[PDB]
Amino acid sequence: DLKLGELLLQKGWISREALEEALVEEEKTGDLLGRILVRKGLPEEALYRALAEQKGLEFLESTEGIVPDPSAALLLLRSDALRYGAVPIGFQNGEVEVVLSDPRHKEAVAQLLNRPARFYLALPQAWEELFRRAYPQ
Ligand SMILES: Nc1nc2c(ncn2[C@@H]2O[C@@H]3COP(=O)(O)O[C@H]4[C@@H](O)[C@H](n5cnc6c(=O)[nH]c(N)nc65)O[C@@H]4COP(=O)(O)O[C@H]3[C@H]2O)c(=O)[nH]1
Repeated sequence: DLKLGELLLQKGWISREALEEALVEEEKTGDLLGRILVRKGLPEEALYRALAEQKGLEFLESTEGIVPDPSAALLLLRSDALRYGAVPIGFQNGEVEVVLSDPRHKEAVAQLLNRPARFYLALPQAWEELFRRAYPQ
């Protein structure tokens, strides 16, 4: 398994000098690497695509075509969907389909769901739009 920086290098979306500059700053700041890379010019979608591939998630280019299944939304309390950044949207072959806001949460969510699941990753704005449609307040 590759680290995020190596992944982006392999995909040609950052240079080695950009990575080394980010990693030297990270050693001096503690900030998340992806956050530093984006601040320095990496497209945020480049970040999420690499983060998706790293955690074995399907990157969702859009959430606009998704009609959330109310049955699937019941599998998580709204407050949990929010804090875990997970939207269950439907079912496929006996697995629940779940759209995450942060790939670092995949394991915490998968353990909670305790059932076969298919995980997707969406950009922040797209995720929030999907969450509000799935969990009206
Ligand atoms: N939602 C979100 N998740 C993010 C972001 N940036 C990184 N991550 C994810 O969070 C984990 C922790 O990243 P880190 O704190 O910067 O800690 C990283 C970083 O300090 C460092 N390092 C990361 N990439 C490289 C690299 O390419 N070369 C070298 N020498 N060190 C690296 O290794 C540690 C673990 O790397 P990873 O396996 O890739 O594990 C990463 C990665 O899966 C972000 O901006 N948003």
